Amino acid sequence: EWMPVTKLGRLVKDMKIKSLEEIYLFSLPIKESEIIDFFLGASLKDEVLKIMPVQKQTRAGQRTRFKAFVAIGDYNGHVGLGVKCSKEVATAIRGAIILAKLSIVPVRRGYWGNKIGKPHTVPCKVTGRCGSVLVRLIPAPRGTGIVSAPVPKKLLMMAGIDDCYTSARGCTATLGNFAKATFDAISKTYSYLTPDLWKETVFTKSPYQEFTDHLVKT
Amino acid sequence: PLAKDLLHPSPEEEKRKHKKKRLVQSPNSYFMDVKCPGCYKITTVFSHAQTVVLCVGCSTVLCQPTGGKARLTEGCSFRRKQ
Amino acid sequence: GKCRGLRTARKLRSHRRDQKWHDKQYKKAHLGTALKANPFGGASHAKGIVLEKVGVEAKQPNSAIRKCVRV
Amino acid sequence: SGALDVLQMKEEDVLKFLAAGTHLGGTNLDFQMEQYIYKRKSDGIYIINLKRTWEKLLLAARAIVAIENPADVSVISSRNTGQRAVLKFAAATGATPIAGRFTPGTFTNQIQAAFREPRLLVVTDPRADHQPLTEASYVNLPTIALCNTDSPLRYVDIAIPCNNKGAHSVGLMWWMLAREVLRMRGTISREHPWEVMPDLYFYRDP
Amino acid sequence: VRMNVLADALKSINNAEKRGKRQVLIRPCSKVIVRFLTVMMKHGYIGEFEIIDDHRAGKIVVNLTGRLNKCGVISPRFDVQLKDLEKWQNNLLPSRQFGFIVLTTSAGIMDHEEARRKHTGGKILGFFF
Amino acid sequence: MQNDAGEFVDLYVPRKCSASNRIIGAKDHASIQMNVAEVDKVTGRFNGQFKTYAICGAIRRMGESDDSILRLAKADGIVSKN
Amino acid sequence: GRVRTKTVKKAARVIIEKYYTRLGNDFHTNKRVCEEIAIIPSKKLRNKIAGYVTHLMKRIQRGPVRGISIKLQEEERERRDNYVPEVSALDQEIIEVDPDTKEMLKLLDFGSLSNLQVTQPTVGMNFKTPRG
Amino acid sequence: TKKRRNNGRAKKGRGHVQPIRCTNCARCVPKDKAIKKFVIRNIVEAAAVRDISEASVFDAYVLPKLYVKLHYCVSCAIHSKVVRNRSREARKDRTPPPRFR
RNA sequence: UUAAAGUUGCUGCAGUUAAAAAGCUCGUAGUUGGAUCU
RNA sequence: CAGAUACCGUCGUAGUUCCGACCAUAAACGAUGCCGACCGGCGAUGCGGCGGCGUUAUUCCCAUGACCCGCCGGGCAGCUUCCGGGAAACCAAAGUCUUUGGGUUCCGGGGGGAGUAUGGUUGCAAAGCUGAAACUUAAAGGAAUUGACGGAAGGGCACCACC
Ligand SMILES: [Zn+2]
Repeated sequence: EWMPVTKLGRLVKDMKIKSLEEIYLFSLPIKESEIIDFFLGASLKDEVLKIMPVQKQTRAGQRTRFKAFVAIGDYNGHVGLGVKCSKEVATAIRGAIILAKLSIVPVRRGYWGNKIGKPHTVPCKVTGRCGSVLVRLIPAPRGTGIVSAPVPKKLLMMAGIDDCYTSARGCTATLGNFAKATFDAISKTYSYLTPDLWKETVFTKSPYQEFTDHLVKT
Repeated sequence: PLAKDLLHPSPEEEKRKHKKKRLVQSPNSYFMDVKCPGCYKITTVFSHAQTVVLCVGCSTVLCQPTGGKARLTEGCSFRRKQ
Repeated sequence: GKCRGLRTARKLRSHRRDQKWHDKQYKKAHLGTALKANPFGGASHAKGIVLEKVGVEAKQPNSAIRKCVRV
Repeated sequence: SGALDVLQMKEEDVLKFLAAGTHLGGTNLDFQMEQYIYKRKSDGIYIINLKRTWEKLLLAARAIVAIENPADVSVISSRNTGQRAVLKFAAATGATPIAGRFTPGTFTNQIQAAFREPRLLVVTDPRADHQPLTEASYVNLPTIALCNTDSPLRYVDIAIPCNNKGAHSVGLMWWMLAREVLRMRGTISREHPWEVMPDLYFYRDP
Repeated sequence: VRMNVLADALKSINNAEKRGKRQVLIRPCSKVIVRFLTVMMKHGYIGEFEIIDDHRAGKIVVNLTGRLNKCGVISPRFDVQLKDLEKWQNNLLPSRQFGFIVLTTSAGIMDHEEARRKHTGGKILGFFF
Repeated sequence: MQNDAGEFVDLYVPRKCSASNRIIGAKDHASIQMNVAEVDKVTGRFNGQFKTYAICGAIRRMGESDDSILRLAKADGIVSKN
Repeated sequence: GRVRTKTVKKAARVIIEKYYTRLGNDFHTNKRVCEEIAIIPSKKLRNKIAGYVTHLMKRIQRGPVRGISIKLQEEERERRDNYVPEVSALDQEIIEVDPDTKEMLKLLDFGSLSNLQVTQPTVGMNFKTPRG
Repeated sequence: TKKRRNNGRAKKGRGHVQPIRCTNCARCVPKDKAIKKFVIRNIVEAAAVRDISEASVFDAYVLPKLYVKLHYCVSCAIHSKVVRNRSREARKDRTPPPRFR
């Protein structure tokens, strides 16, 4: 049974925060995976991307652990990407699913040409890098699909992007760096100032300040 | 840093800078007005002057040149022009 | 850096066609010295007459006898 | 003190500042802190401006007062010149002190025993206790720091230009911050002076 | 030596939006800089600027908003027919929704959206978004 | 952000920094939202209402967070002029 | 050699911290109370806890110790910390300012302060350490 | 890859530095690459400092000293244990050792 | 043979250590050239 | 020394030195083309200029020197830093780069064959410049990690080590 150990967990468990977007708006870190299970939960879906054996030399042979790269997310929503390394592959997969739940970001989705209906693509051209792998996303017309390699395609489909042109330079064969670069490119959708986000920000209370009187009862 | 005022520098901030690196180039020199004590004349001399400036009447020296600023001789007083 | 003027196309077009020659895929198909060295002469197949059956040995980490034919 | 004559510096407080020596900075200057300086005299010692100092206390006291829960401010000193001054500031105000050694992971490691989550950090010497400063930048903590002239302003948010080397000048600054937090709150106000002497906040050398 | 005064006066104001400043100095100013800066200002990217007149060649102090992502120059000023503007604004701009290409037509230094209305080609000067 | 129908297509609208107009990201944990109380005008006690400032983490890592909160308080009229 | 492991020292520290009134200096009456307080598997550990306690009780008379915390010292430090003098050390009738400090006070319109006694400034500009 | 930043040398902004020998090996190492050492010791070893003073026909006779400057090479300094290998982070600390006792 | 090949690169590559900056300087052609005129 | 046609020691021609010709190459290195703009701090240093307490000498005064405290300009460098880059080591340039365009020269295209063969040219020669292909290979290689090894150091231990 969940017993929350942070102020944010005590607020989420007691129904005091009504969405994940409040926790995103006030930029707060998430330290418990059951917050993501509380909000998204039954709509989240994960895929293990790679199980990678790594080997430390000792004087008695080689010591072997297994890293697992787990992508996760809600189609139309959010995406995570976690890497855990352990002595057992099931333990690595479970720790990687926890780590992929905790690194869940929101993706901003825009339109290619005319603004009719719901968003479908990236808002602008965003890039993302991880150690000599660049990934660039380009906005695409309604219905072209993700035009990309198979490994960023899982992350872009889990994000809820329906169509996108892509390009990758670098040693994309190292799958962890290629996963960790398209995740970086779809993180920069919500930190790019387009001219509709030029309105002056109207501030509201932090969750820690709004519920400072319920948080002393516990 | 990160919010200075470049339109309006302070008057000590203007005088610190190089004469070409100010907001508008101002020269660092002037024209003095040297009075030789042994005579009664008035001879306008540049401050950073080169080779020597002799009086027309007494035909003696006023300022021998130096590296930057021409040094006056002894007894020669000066009142700066405006 | 690269030249970047607006009247620099002769420097650009002729730097490339000298730099194209250091491409071994380019050179082996444009120099002509490796198509007079090819036994076919740029055909997909060819015919011949078997001289003898020499069988030649496999390379290092794996052992067998590859049976060949001297044509 | 936004041109309010109720909050202006009185004649007695400057006598306290000059008797403790808060106006005397170090022998160096950070480039962030040149705004708070008056001039450098002979023998190198920079003279800290005091109309600038009194406005940074009253900015910081507004920051502390604007927190509802009085025990969400976390008040920290690692040098022993501010370890009595912090337990007595947190006694009269209501804050939570960490005097002594700040073990790392106090704000990040949620499994730990000494885990707490403040809403505002007050430290005493950003050269010395940098480890609560860099650990604040993982958990979104605004930060007051009682800052000297040669003490760098990375991750601090409103750094009071005081002299944090002398033992009297630290205790007086904590006394002024406690006084202004209590006065700007609902407690005993600006007419009669505070009966808690500032010598309570000083450091006792054996 | 200083070939291209508009190049050094845009990477002066590019490098200071990175560093977070609120004002740039850009010496020297030509009048192609003041026309380019007025196009960025009219689309809300820059804000008000002041032309300091020494007798040599002016300097400009530009007040910056925090709204400019990138400011760029194209070198050389290639000629752009109006039937070839789509390739240019697909190679240089981040989306179909924002960002402008500045080109110098015979009707004046303008955007690409203005140059489409007045039906004019020109030479590409640069871009901003 | 809006379609032709005027409806809002956004998960949320992020807050920008009060100093530099940079978007404060979702996982930018070095960022600040700081409340500064307003005092009563004649007695100097806590009014109830406050001013809010947000500082992005890159400015705060630069060390320019002290002189940003200060000159944002000087424009809101909390710090007295000079 | 004779070093006490973490078991002896941890047990001795808790049994000092909880039962300081019964412990004294005699190892023998320390052993007779350490076998009535605690449940130790027997003697060769019981006499090692009671010996570090007998070495640790002599260490408390000479001052505090950096581990345990006992409430005969931590009331005396409390009454030592709530100590105010009669007239404060900031009530000086003649306080010394520089020439330039008085100029800052005149900027702050505190030139009418009467207690300030401006000192003669230092004649030499000699403050840097002799490098080399 | 570059192990030192000054290339194990003190040449910063000239072309050629003159070559001098080594004292032990006699190896032509350049002047800002030789390990240098200045010794100030007494000319008679300190065991015989009493017996030089009893046989002194002069009163309070001062003791002259040896002043030689030693330019060891790089190879034979580490052999002679006058200079050593340090850590990757102690390599950047060019302060002299605490000789003052 | 074309794409994949941003492994010929105008768009659009590289040149400290992976292949690579001429020992240094002068210099004609080429290439490129500061403000300023309703 | 098993063997030394080497290390080590003793002699010792050309050379090492001076001048007239040639040679034009080096780990000729910062292994980093030149010109230009913008971009963090700090303390020193060399040269020149400007301002300033107060100490020495030219007997006291001026001027100069020697210091002391700053400021400006250009230099060889250094420390530092979440400026940003980079595969990293690291670099305030190796930054301002998929948000890619300031001007311009040289030059690289997997490893070998090979800087070889041939041809031309320069030179008294030695050699220098210019410079292939046939064939042959699935890797050669860069940074960094963890062991292992060292006739590398510092320390520590053992009568299955010594004394
Ligand atoms: Zn040697």
